[PDB]
Amino acid sequence: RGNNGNMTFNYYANTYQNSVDFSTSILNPLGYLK
Amino acid sequence: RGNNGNMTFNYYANTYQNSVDFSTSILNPLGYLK
Amino acid sequence: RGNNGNMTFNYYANTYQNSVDFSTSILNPLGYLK
Amino acid sequence: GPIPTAPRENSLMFLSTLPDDTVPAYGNVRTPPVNYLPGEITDLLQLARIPTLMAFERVP
Amino acid sequence: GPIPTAPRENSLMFLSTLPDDTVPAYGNVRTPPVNYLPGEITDLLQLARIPTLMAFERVPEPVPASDTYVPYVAVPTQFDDRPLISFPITLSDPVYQNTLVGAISSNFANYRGCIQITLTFCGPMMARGKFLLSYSPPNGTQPQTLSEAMQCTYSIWDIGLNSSWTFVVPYISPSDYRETRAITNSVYSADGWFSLHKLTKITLPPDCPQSPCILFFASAGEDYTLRLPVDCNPSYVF
Amino acid sequence: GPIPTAPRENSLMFLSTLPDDTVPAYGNVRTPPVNYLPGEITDLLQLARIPTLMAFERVPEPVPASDTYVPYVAVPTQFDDRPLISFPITLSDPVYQNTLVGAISSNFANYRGCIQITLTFCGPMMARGKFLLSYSPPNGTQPQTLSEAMQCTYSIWDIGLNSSWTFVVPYISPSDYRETRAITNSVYSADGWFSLHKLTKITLPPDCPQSPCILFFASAGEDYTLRLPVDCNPSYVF
Amino acid sequence: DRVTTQTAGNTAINTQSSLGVLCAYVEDPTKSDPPSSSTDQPTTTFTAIDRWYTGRLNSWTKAVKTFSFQAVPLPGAFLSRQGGLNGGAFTATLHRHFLMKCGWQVQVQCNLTQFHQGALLVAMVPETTLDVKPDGKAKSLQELNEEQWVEMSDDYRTGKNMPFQSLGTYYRPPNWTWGPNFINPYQVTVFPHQILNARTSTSVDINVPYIGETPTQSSETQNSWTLLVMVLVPLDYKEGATTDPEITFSVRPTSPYFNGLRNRYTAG
Amino acid sequence: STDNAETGVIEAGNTDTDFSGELAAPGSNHTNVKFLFDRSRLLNVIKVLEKDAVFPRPFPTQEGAQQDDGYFCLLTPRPTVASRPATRFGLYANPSGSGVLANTSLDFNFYSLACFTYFRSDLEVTVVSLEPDLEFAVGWFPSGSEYQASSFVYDQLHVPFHFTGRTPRAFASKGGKVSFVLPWNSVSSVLPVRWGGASKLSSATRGLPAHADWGTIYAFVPRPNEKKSTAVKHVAVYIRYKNARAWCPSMLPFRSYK
Repeated sequence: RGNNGNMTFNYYANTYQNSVDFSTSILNPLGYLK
Repeated sequence: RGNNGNMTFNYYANTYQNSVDFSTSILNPLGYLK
Repeated sequence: RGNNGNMTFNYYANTYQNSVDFSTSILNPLGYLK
Repeated sequence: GPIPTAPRENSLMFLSTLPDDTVPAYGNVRTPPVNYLPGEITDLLQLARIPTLMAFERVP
Repeated sequence: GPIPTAPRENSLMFLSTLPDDTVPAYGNVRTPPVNYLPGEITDLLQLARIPTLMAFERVPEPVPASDTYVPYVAVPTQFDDRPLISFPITLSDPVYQNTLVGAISSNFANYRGCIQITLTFCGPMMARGKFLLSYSPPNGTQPQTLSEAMQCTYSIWDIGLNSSWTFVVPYISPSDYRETRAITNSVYSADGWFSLHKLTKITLPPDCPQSPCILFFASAGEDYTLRLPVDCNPSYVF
Repeated sequence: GPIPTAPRENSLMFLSTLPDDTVPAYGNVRTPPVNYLPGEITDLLQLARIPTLMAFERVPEPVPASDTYVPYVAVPTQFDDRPLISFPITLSDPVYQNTLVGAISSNFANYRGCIQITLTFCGPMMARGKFLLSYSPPNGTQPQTLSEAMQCTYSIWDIGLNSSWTFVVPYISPSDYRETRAITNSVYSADGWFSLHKLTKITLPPDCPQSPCILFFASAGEDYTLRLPVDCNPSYVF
Repeated sequence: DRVTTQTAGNTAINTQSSLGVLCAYVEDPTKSDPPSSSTDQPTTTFTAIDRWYTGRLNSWTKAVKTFSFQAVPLPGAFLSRQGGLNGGAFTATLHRHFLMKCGWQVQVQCNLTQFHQGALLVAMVPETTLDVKPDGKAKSLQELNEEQWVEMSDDYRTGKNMPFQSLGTYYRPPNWTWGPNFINPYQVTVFPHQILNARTSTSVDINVPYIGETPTQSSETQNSWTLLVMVLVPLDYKEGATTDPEITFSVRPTSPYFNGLRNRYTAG
Repeated sequence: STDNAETGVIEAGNTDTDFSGELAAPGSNHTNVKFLFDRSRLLNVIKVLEKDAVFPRPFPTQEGAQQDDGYFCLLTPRPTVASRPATRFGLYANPSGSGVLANTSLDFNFYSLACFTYFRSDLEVTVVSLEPDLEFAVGWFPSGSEYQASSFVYDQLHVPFHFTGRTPRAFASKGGKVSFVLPWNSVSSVLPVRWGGASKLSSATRGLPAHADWGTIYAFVPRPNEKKSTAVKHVAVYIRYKNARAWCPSMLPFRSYK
């Protein structure tokens, strides 16, 4: 999300827009007391 | 490929963009030992 | 043909682009010997 | 011919909050992976509801 | 709001070869019709394969008349063993000054393919001779006498009831396209000389005149293709 | 009316890496064909895994001939307990001056993965010896004698009918990518020294010459990947 | 194993302790096509010339240094006739055809004993000029026996020993440093090659198909595959071993392509 | 292991060739040769024409010649002296004296990656003026052709011909920059970075491929000849390679020791 107005399209493909990762092959709390 | 963001369209037809050839009518290694 | 990149569209209609004619109502050689 | 355009009053400016992105000058790179280390933050409010010790002026 | 845009480095320039069109300042007009007059041109190569008379330096008898340059060959009676006409193939040489393929090549940069030259006899019908014509790719020196022009590539030719002999210089080449003029006379721009020899003497009865004549033509063959124009030579206007 | 637009801050600039193309000023041309000549390159890594002869400083006998630097090892007969060759792994060290992976690494910034070095014997067939080669990740000091190079990671090697022994330095690392040269010789850019020791003496009959020789190669393994180029070093031209 | 009897035309060579083959860039190199740039009927192969020609190269001693090489061009070797090696019928053919096009089998020659050591390096580099010091005259058969080896100076390493041109006396005389043609001896094993030494082999082969800057270069000017032999570690032998072994070579054309008849070549 | 390298061909060996361990993931692909070269790179600078141009001579040239040197740029990566194809590369380190210094050029950082013998691409011409507040014009003619140089008068003003012609021109804006991509035009098949050969059949300098090139760019101001300033000015030229291919690998430039 962030802040964009790009609900139509982006110009470049997303692999030119920002880096993606490798291949190693309603919110949540922060640590319970068991 | 190279580096482009042109996943939508190019403006000119490709015969105006770069030269194409004539008509004479997973990668590979570089020379085996037979 | 000529030299264009306009394989998508032109802006104006063609009657505003260049003049067309009236109504009077693999190439060819240049003159045979009969 | 080119498509006719009309530049509006907002020319060449840059707004700090301007919700858009810019063409990269170098792209198609990869990165180290992420997933191994836990403890993400989606909202700081998951952060904000932790106890915190106040601070007072000492008695005379 | 307007669509966001980013002007690139190419602002407000105009390229000469730029393949696009511009908004008209006055439009919606009509024109007189066209169809009545025939003879269209789609390609100039339909133009380019018409015969054209070559132009040579006159043999050492300079007539003081204007431009003593000659579109034929004066065959001598005397026996000597050097060729009649020998000229190179560089399409800016002073033998290729007003041939068509020379002329519309003189403003282009590169061609590919064959070059027909043919030759039309003109003499009395009771005269008859045997003439061979020969072509050699670039050797070190120039092939001069009949053994050298013999080994290479030739055709002999009769004199009979017809009057010509269509000849086509073959197209051997290092690279497929070739240049049109030689800034440095290299192997890419020249292709060896062309010559024709008299094989047996011209034979003719008494009381008919000596020394017959032969005209030369020069035309594009089938594969002759051009490319990629260049700015012209305005030296005709001065 | 025209479509409303808004030019952003990036006006009329040109980026060097800018992934787009520009309008041609002359187009619709053809080219000579390609297909006849073989041997394409899709990736330079098909290039990068070819053997390459390393280059070392000559032992203290400087021959006054040009560039006394030596692509082999002169094993001595004498018993001493220090290694034969010891060199670090920083891909700009003067032992990695003209190896391929050093050479095409010298203009890139970061790599990932293994580095094969192999070594080809050259000596008389009646000679035979036992040589171990050993590798250690960065300790405080440098591992010097045979216990230290013994504990870490090694392979012993015979002399027989073949002549080599393919060795691969394993790839242990804090971070997955690693640098190519060390501006500050840190743990991220070096990975400990490499050495080889003689384990038992070279053994050879009479009337055959002393002191055999061994050549060194250096090649990329399988996982060796490169990234993200940088401007080059023009110091070869001066 | 290891016995390769190769028969072509009427000749037949075998090297009993050999190693194998080594093609380049395509596993079967002899396949080709007649060139597309020509228009004349090309003169293809014929069985009278499908041949191993052989020819003697210079011998080699103790006194050599590291990286010192011999290098023979091709097909320019056939012209000037080095080492008792001539094309014979083949030169009489390719004098008379302005376009020439062919690929090459080579297997080179030595045989050291079992009490020797020392590594040669047979390799054919593409598209080089390792036969001229910049005077403009290509070196010929007389000036080979005065050196027996090219002592590998720095001027080949920095590309300073390629023939430059007359600068013209309107300018300043320059200060040259670099040329794009060079030899970097720490690097020379990226070409089709195999270490030949007294370890395992005696004679060993390369094989290469065509490469070119154009479909067909000229007859008597181009030189694509110069082959060079260079020593990496020198020989050592006691008094009683066979002094100064001898080197020859064996060159085979495969599928020749001729084009364009004229008179036999006479140099201008 | 226990294979021997004397067969000329050895493969690579992962960690489990002789040790315990598994092979690592492929990181990236900034390696493919039609992506690696695509970088905007200047090769040199250019003195700007302002008059009827004249171009330099063939190989020898005695004194008393009148040419205007350093105005053309025969754009190739190959080494070039005085805007005509040379074979070596100069660096005039002690330039004191008389006799004019030639215009040298070379594409420096291209060779330090180049492990090739034959090359194939298209290029683009990016121009930029270094002096401020300037407006200019770039011209071009293809390889295997040559510049036209004359002048024809219009209303007492001598105007040269390179304002017009067939081959394309380009007029910049107020201190703008001009760029366009440019395709193949060469008579030969692929660009050589090494060559044997000679230009003509005999009596030629062995090594320079005179017609396997690209072309040249010259800069000039849009003014008549008689209104020319006394201060000279400069402009640079940039090339970025495109759609490249490559064939039959080779060595690298030798690094120092030194």
